Amino acid sequence: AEYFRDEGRDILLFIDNIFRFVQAGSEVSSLLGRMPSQVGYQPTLGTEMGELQERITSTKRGSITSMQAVYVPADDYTDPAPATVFSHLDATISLERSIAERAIFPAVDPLASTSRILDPNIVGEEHYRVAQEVKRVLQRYKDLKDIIAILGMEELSDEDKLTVQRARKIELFFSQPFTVAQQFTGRPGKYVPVKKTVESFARLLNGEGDHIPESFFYMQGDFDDVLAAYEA
Amino acid sequence: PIHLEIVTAERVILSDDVDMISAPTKDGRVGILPRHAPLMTILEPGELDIIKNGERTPFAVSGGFMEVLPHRVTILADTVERADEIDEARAEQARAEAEARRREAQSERDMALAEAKLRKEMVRLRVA
Amino acid sequence: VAGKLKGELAQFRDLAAFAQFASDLDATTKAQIERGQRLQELLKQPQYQPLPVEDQVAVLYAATNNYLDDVPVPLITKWRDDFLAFLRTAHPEVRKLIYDNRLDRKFPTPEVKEALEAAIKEFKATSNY
Amino acid sequence: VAGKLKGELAQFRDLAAFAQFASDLDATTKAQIERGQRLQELLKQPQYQPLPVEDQVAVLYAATNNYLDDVPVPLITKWRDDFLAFLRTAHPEVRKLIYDNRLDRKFPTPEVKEALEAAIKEFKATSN
Amino acid sequence: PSSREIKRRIRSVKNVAQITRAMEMVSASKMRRAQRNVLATRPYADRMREVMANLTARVVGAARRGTLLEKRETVKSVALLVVTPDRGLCGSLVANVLRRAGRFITEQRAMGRTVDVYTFGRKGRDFFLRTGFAPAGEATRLGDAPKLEAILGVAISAINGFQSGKYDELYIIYSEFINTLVQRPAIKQLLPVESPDISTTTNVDYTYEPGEEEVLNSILPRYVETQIYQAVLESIASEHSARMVAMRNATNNAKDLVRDLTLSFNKARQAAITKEVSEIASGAA
Repeated sequence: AEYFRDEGRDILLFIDNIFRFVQAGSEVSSLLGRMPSQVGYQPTLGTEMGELQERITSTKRGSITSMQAVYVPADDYTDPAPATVFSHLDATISLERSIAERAIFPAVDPLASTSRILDPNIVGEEHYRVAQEVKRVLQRYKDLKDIIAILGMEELSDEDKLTVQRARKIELFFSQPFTVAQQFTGRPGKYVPVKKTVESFARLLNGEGDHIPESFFYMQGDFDDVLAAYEA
Repeated sequence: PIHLEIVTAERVILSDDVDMISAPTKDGRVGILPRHAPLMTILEPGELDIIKNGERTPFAVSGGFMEVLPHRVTILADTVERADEIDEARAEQARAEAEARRREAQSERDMALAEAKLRKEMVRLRVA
Repeated sequence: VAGKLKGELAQFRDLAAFAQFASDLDATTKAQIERGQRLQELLKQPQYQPLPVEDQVAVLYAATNNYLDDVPVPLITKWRDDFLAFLRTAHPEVRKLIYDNRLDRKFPTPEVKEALEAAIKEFKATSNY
Repeated sequence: VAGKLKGELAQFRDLAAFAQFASDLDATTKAQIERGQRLQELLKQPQYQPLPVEDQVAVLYAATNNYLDDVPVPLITKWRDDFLAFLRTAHPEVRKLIYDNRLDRKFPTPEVKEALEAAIKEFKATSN
Repeated sequence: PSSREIKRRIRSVKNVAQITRAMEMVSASKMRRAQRNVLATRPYADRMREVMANLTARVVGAARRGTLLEKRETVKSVALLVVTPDRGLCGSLVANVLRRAGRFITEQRAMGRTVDVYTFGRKGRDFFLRTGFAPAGEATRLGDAPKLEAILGVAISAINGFQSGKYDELYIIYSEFINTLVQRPAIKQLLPVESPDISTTTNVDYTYEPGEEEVLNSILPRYVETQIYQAVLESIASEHSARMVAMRNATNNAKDLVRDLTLSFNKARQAAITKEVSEIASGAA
């Protein structure tokens, strides 16, 4: 990848299960006779994880963005392996099985997926405001999920039923029609910049789009496309 | 030609319209036609004759506090039973309805709740 | 066939907490709970009794469709054994038909559909549980 | 004397949560809870105050023959201490009688059952 | 804390959470049906409410304001009705209603009025037996859908006591269903002191065949019994709602404790692995 980075190009590096890189390092250290470290991991865990994932930077000439799948040993994120990986991470995307039961489109759990760069100073004030509002609405729906399951839609008061419906629509609007896909659904590919996404979700949160029913948000893509779909 | 409300504390059995109704008042049986003058009365054990479009259905009433008005008539009866045809839907009423209440609604459900209260208590003090 | 089985078993695993309270529950929740119990009892199998794919798919088509509802839970295994004996002896034709077109993309074709439905209905009418 | 003690204590230990915040128990579970609490309080002993064999035999005989049931829970240590003091002073002959025939196969001899139950009754009537 | 005791603890609290969630679901269904029963009882209650308002509008003279309608002077004995859950897990509801009953007894004894207790539900019965008051009237094992015939054993006794001069006033303490989440104890007067409602203002003139006094003496007891039945059904609904809230809180607390115990278990697991590998490395060297 560094050849193309040195050529000035932007490169995306995908590493499948960086934890397997960590485990290979642990096995090599064990075979070399080195003393173990804190779960039996290599003593050179930080240095090995720094040799990698530190050439992955944005230089003046080019940049290597990366995306590393991470297998957390059991459910222990504090495990030296995912801990040293998190020491080197700038964003996290959390694919969850429950949403994966029906959403085979990107099943990113918006509440469990975070990003360091999502701050007003970098992505702007508008993007931060919209993202925080979306997360607030989805958190409200997550809190009221148990109430909906137990009581129903009727006990849930005014000014929150609107937010629950809006959260359903917005969790449905995290679908994207892809240029390339598995089991291609036929929908035309769409590439939505951040500038379009921020305003689209802002308008979805601004009352517009309350008319179209929730089920017709499958792979729509843009708020202008939302209006076009409502027109038909 | 008037709406009669057969009201019991447990439930409202009928709020329909009735051609003619006979009140088994304490002093003696009375009949009520739609434009009756205002009246209050104490019913007795007997037959409540809901005569609706020619069909007299005798409803067993053990007590009543019937209120009559020119526009409406209403009885507040302690106990009202069909006591007319096919008994009281004994197919389920007083049978499946009774069992579903004494057993399903009372016995087995309370047994399950006691089981859950228990299993709580035990596995709560297994934490210690 | 088994997609609906997987979905229903997932729903039953979600609702497994309410199983002891099956009496006091919504109608749909009750239907889901007893459906899942029927499926779980169906997946129970003896030792050294593997089932050919035709038998498995016929049984799971009966289960996914609302055909075992009248069967009480503790008799689902006997229902399955009796039904498979019935198909083995009474109706070998439907078993051979199911095996022949197991690879069709639209597997529930009208021919196998009606043959299997007729066999299941005949078994249910002949037997009592 | 100690077989009944061990069995009752085991039953009480099995019945743990019910004693401490289950309030819907009959006087069959609660009876075992009470008796087990009696016996457990009986085992509470100070330091540097050993009890010879006849003393423990007498105390456990009183506890396991229902002679201690009416005593409230917190006062059982004092009841044991007072019964021992009564036994040192009021009747040393019963202590000698217990100690002489502690080795016979059938310990509750009528000579021993008498003059021990008698002492227990005397202490129960005289005190409280 | 040996990475195996914590595992057992985690399993235990997970079982607690499952049981508590199931209790919350069944309590929700219970509240649904209890609310349905309250609404189905509402027509009798309100019809008799305006009937009583109309009747007491006509009966305005003190001489004929006798039997149950009399506003007695020099109150000497007071009876209070308490409705409580038959089972626990209701949270602060039982404690709240019993605190209200105890303080009300305190003021009623402060003014010199001897107090007698009439209790529905095993919790109030047990509490008042333990504190000293013998239950004058005891009724337990009332289902979630009690019949009015089940309350007669206490209501008729209270009304007869009031008629015989035994009690100079009557009260009920019940758990009002303000919201699905918020419930407070409430106090109500059982001596009628009816409201000059629009019905009382209504001047529709009536005819009383058995007699005005007889109709009055026959309807006041039934009106009081209807009020008590309304209070009991309200208390049943509030019981189920309070149990729902208590079990939701307990499930959330159990989930939080499962999270904390999982953190502790993971720490213990890592410590155990570190200890064993350190020992093995020391033994190899």
